[PDB]
Amino acid sequence: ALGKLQDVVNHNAQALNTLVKQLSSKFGAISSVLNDIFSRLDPPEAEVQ
Amino acid sequence: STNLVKNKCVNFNFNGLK
Repeated sequence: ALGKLQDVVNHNAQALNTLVKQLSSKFGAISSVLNDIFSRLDPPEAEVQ
Repeated sequence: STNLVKNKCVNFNFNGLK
């Protein structure tokens, strides 16, 4: 009966969960963790990553 | 290795993980 309101709540929660999940994406870099990038590379290539 | 502190905001380095 109350599918419309629950649907709106689901879309908002799902969008937030996807946005949080996207931090786990390398995006074509060696790692998804910034601290690792500093701890492992020189600034000329770390800047690129 | 340094000592561990509880309930305070610190910048830690555990085995290369910052």
